[PDB]
Order: sequence, then C-alpha cells, then structure tokens
Amino acid sequence: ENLYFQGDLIVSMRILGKKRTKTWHKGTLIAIQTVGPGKKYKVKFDNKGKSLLSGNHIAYDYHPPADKLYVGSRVVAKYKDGNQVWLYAGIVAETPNVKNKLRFLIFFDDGYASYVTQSELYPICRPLKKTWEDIEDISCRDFIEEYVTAYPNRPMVLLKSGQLIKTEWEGTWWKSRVEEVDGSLVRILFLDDKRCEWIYRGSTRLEPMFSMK
Ligand SMILES: */C(C)=C\C(=O)Nc1ccc2nc(NCCCCCN(C)C)nc(NCCCCCCN(C)C)c2c1
Repeated sequence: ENLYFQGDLIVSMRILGKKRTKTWHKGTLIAIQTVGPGKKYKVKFDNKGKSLLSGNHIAYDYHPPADKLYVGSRVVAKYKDGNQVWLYAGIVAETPNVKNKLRFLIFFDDGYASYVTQSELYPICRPLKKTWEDIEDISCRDFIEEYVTAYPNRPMVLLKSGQLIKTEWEGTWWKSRVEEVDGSLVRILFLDDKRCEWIYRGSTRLEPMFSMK
C-alpha cells in the first residue's frame, strides 16, 4: 500500500539513508509504503541512485534536540579519521553529563567507541523496539543488549596513564600501554607497532576486564 506521509515523515523530505556500503548518505524521500506489518521508504540519494529501505535504515537530516536521546538510542554518527568522515550507525552508550564533559558516547555497529557532540549525530527514524536487534554483527548485537540491559551497572576497569597491560587485537593479546583516559574510554598504545586505539573501559579486550568478565 502507498502512503504519502507516515507520522513525522513526509514524501519529499530530506533524509539520510543507509547505502549498500553500510555508510549513510543524504537524499530525498520519494515514496513510502506499508505492506502488512512492514513499512519501507524509497530514498533517492543525491547521486540519483535509489534504495527501498526499512525505517531503521533511514535517519533524519537534523541533529537530536537536547534530551531527545537516551542510553540505547539508535543513531547515525560521524566517524572521523584523518581528513575523512563517514556516517555510521551506532547506539548511544552515554548522554552528555559532567563525567564525560557533555558529550555523547557512541558504540558503533562495528564495535568502535567514540565521544561525539550533538552536531555529529542524527536520530534513526524508526528504530526497532529492541534497538540492538538490527546490529548485523551478532557479537556486537549481544554486547549492546548486555550493556543496555545492565545499565547503569557497568563493569569497567580503572586504568592509569603509563600502566602496562595486554590488549586483545584480532585473536592475539599484545603488550600495550595506557596513554590516557577520557571518561569511559582509554587510549591504548600497542608497543610492537606504536598503533593506538580508543577502547571502552568495560571492553573484554583489556586484560583486566577479560579476566573478570
Ligand atoms: C597512536 C599513538 C596513534 C594511532 O594509531 N592513531 C590512529 C588513528 C586512526 C585510527 N583509525 C582506526 N580505524 C579503524 C577502523 C574504524 C572504523 C570505525 N567505524 C565506525 C566506521 N583505527 C585506529 N587504530 C586501531 C587499532 C590498531 C591496533 C593495531 C595493533 N597491532 C598489534 C596490530 C587508528 C589509530
């Protein structure tokens, strides 16, 4: 069945859609449909390519108002590396507070964690009732369910600058060093190659956390 609007969505609105690359891109909502229990949203991306998307695979082209997001909220966030930016789906792990210097903590669908500001976020239009249930990587899905279900119970390890620990990376444990702590994240330096990473302090990739998981 055809629809020309659906709640707060209207045909011809600007929107973000999830492309086949798993990154999100700006476009225009050109059609809406409802077929039995399922709604889909036809998006024309700015390159004129089109995709028929479920409501959890579109996001508003605006930033969340204050107090609209909560822990567990399904969002698209900017991920920055060098001079590049990607829009990528994730879950709000923390909302702005004194402890995190008024930032949102995002757990991206691929497992990376990052503090971001409101200008770096977009709410997903129609998240699943259990927001984690569209996380494609089942290990990430299971982690998010665990995290959100326990919250605010959050087992984390206390780490200090200079501390030497082993950190897991792709199936091996590596000699590493705590370079700095930022709220619920720690920046770990791998001593073998001097590559570093921001990791959640409740991650089982940190040896002390693994041991007590
Ligand atoms: C440290 C002092 C500097 C450093 O290494 N910086 C650095 C800069 C940029 C980085 N980008 C990434 N990207 C990984 C993919 C992220 C995808 C995010 N999605 C949301 C789209 N990663 C790192 N570091 C990762 C850790 C690498 C550790 C290697 C350990 N060896 C033992 C193999 C990164 C780091």
